[PDB]
Amino acid sequence: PVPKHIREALQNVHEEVALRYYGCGLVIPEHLENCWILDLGSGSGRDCYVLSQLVGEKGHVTGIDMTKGQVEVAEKYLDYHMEKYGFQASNVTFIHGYIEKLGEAGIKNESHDIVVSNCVINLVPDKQQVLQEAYRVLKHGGELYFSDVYTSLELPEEIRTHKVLWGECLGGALYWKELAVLAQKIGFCPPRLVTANLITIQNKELERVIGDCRFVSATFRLFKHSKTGPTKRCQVIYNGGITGHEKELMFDANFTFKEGEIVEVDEETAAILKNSRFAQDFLIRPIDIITDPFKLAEES
Amino acid sequence: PVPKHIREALQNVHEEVALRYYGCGLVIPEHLENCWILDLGSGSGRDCYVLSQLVGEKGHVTGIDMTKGQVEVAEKYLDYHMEKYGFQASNVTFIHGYIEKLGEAGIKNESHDIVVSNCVINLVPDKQQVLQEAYRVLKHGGELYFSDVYTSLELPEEIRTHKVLWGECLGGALYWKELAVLAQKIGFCPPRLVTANLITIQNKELERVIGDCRFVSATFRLFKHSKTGPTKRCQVIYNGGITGHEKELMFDANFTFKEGEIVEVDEETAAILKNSRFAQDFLIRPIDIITDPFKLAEES
Amino acid sequence: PVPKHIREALQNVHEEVALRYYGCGLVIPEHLENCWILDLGSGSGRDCYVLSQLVGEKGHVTGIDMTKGQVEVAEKYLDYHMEKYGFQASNVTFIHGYIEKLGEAGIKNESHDIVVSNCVINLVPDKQQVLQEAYRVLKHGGELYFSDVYTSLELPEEIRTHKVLWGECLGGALYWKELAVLAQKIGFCPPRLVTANLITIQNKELERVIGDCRFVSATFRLFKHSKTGPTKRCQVIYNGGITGHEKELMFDANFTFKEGEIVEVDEETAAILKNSRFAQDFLIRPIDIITDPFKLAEE
Amino acid sequence: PVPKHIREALQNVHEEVALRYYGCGLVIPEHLENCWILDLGSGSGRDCYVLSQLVGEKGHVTGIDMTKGQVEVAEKYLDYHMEKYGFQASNVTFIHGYIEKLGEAGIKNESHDIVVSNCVINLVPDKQQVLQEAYRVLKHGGELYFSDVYTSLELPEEIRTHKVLWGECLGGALYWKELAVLAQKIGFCPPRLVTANLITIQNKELERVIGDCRFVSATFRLFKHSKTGPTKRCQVIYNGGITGHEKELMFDANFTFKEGEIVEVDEETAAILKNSRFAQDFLIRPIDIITDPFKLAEES
Repeated sequence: PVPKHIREALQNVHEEVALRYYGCGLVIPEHLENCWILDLGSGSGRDCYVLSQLVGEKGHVTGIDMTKGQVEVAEKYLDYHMEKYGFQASNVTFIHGYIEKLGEAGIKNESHDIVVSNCVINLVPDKQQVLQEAYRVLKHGGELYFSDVYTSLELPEEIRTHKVLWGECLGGALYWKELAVLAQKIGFCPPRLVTANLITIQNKELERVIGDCRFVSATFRLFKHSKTGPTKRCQVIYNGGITGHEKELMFDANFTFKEGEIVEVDEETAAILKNSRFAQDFLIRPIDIITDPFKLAEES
Repeated sequence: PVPKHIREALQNVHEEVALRYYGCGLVIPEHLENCWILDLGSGSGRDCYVLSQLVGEKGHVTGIDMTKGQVEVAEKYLDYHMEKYGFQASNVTFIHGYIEKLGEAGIKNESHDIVVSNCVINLVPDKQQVLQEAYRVLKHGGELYFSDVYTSLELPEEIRTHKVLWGECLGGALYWKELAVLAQKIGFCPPRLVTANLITIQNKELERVIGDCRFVSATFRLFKHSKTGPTKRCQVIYNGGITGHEKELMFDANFTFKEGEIVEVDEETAAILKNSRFAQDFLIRPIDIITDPFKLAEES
Repeated sequence: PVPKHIREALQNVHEEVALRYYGCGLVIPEHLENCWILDLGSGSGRDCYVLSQLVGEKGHVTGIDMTKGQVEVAEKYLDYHMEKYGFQASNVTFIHGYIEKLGEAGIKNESHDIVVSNCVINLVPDKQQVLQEAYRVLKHGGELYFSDVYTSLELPEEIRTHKVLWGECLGGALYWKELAVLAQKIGFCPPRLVTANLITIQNKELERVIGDCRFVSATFRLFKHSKTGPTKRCQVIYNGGITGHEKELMFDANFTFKEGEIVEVDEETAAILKNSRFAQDFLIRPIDIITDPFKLAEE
Repeated sequence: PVPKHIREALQNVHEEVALRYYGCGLVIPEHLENCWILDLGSGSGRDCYVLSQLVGEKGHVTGIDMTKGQVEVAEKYLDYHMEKYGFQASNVTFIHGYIEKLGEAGIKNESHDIVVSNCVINLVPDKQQVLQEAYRVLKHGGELYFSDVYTSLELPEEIRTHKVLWGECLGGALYWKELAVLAQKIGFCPPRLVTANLITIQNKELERVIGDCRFVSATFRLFKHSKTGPTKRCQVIYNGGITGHEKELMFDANFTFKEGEIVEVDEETAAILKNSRFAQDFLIRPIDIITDPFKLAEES
């Protein structure tokens, strides 16, 4: 259920901007205030104008789109939305750039707390290069938070190069076990699976070509942090004050943290909570795991 | 049949320049006025001096040649042709540079509406790198428009490295199915096959080495554009005012658009016509496909 | 046995700094005075503040850490340690940078006599790129001097990508024969094996996954130098005045050089001693080899 | 037989410089006057001080060495040799740099007529990268002129990585058929084999490891030029005035050009003679080939 403050931030984008929106919906994590957020694939501007309010004036939203005309349209509405939001200065910059070349875009290393994306981004050929660029621009303790399509089996290249597959936007889908490998080699913590929904294939020829392989739309959090010291298992208590998730914080599909409850967490979950922006939101004292997005999706 | 205005632009290059022309003939698309056109392999200057007239003074022609002496000769004749054409300032720039390194040449991203080439360019070892540079320098809705040699079968490397093959300028030829793969991975729309002529092999040793493989000279349009929104199937009417193609526009080997006729077109053809410079030339309302250049050439 | 001057340099780092130390211990070569030393993975600052004293004010220590907060903490204590050491100006610089990109860090080519590392560095995926950057920043005759984990057999990628393996910090371990290959292709002399200790595997799933493969922690010196001329076999005499190794210099596991003794050495060892900073420490006149770290550790 | 002017240029290097020479001997092409010559692996300076005289003051010698101390020694003697040679200013520059990174060395594209090397250069792991840098810094019509070790058979990787092989400086040797492949892909004309001498192996273990494979030391000219137009087969007459090769010019092992004789040459040889600096030395009118260095060496 879309928390109210997000619903209302949506209602407050200029209707022209919202009219021009191509996408799958906001894929957006929790606790956004004061953050620097990079929006991969900013399009005509809607998500960034949502985030502008959600991070407030101490925060910043950078949007990057490969289409100069989109960037021009988005920038048309900067002053409108900065006025409507009562902001003395703009907290949103739009860049024309290619997402696998964030450096050429001008985005510095460790400059953003969070990276989110429009689902058009799942239609690169090269996912690894995107993850490397996201990792480079992410601050310590920041997260890549994003939805994409994965496959149940490792498809042969000849099937991934197939015109039918690319016709259904299932081009570039990773075998799901591949995501963790990429994170391991790039420097991310293991992917936190949050949610997963099976994709039904209406296409008859595609039904033939893929075989027993299935497809899933799934959301993962990828955290960037460093091991400054030994970590023990820890207990955490959610203090209950993240906007729109006061009562409980569904962090991933293994951990829902209900306000005030004492939860024991593994070394990595604890490192993530300690090193991220969530640390302000938990009391952390020292002293059945789903990963497979198809089992997750099957169990609804 | 060479449209008159092209014939006459040819007649108007300084006879010295035209004398020094090594090539296969003008491979040149329609509707050139006001465009920025990059000529890969400008040689001594003829094609660029043709294009200078065809785009007019609001337009620009950049030529790039790997041979400094060619560039010097071409530039010798800038003022001659700018006078003859009645242009206030020059609309052509000549660059000494290698075509797989257009960045080092100084050509910016999204700076040219069209990229064409001299057939010497089909004699790179690395076609993909050339296509990546053409994609990068091309504006949104622009086209790479070019002729090259393709093969009917995937030749082994031991045959593509053969000195006989390279002796007939058939070195670097792609297996024709490869072109679409490269476009898919680089960011181009699917190649529009325009025309195709089988190459006869007079060489007896080559007859031996290639076997049942055949070779074709074929022209493709590769468009660069982005998916800002859903596209439906559309109808288009050609308004009939492209210089030299008033009565009808042969866009590719699947679509000839006769003036005033209502043609239903697929989602991609419509995206190309909507996003390119051809949009000015069509009324577009929302409402048997040859790809194989050897089938195309056989049917003449 | 830790030479006294190192022990005392350790005792003289601010207790806060030393408190924050994650690592395997100082892996540090001999004859450090006046040198420029790069510390890969400087952490919160301890090793660099040790080296600051060991190289003295004519020398320099650069530390590089991928974690900006570590760099900030380390730099908090620059003035404390420069005062305590009686140094007119600082001889340590701390950089926030990633070790496989020393160029972007700002470290010039041939700017450092020695490169050492924290064992967290053995947890890169890409060892070769690290070695290329160490070769580039190293002066002629300088050394990469470092400890890491190697394997007795070439593990498949199936197994190196395994979450158990990476869980024990044995991710990224090279098959030991690979080290010399990398040095050959990068420009290093052959690795000098110094010491080696077998790693015991307490993990029961890992016991199953690796099979008959074993793991070793081993220290190698990799020297960078160029062949300006023919080299003969040579004799060398250690003059006996390297701080903390007066009596004898254990150079590697094939050569311990006792003060005053005349030792015949091969062309390669002689080139290294001639072209390095050890040349000041030997008289060099022109006239059974262990390489395998598992044989070394077994003995 | 070493032409006198080379012998005398050697005698005129400061004996200190000549004392410090590690190498295989001058590998140096003909007609050097006024040229820009890059010396890969300049060492302590001897070859460059030879070339300084051979090109004269209108020419230039750049030497590049990976060892800063060598560069310092070489530069110690600049003024000595510039005085002795009666030159108004220095015509040699010494650079500390790595030969596979001539760009970082500061050597511009198309800046040198000729590239020669010290045989230590044959001890890179990466020959192709060296050839790419030599192609890039070479002017149109210039030549890479160099001696190296090649093998009669394609050795497996495990044997090329062998510490015995690398112990005899036979590390990095190419299979001889590989040289032409690299030239084809880089942009060089086919290698001109000039001379070849078999290497005898007096190592017992190496005798075991390589098997039936043999090794040869061989000299090739690699020319860089572009195809500005059709080339016919041609006749050439050597005008007989190249210093030290007045009576005849042994160009390669297929062509010795005796003064005044009329020789018919193939399209490629003619392009090379037309586009190089040798053109001044021939009258060129438009009107049994050894390649295998082991057959060449066997026939002495």
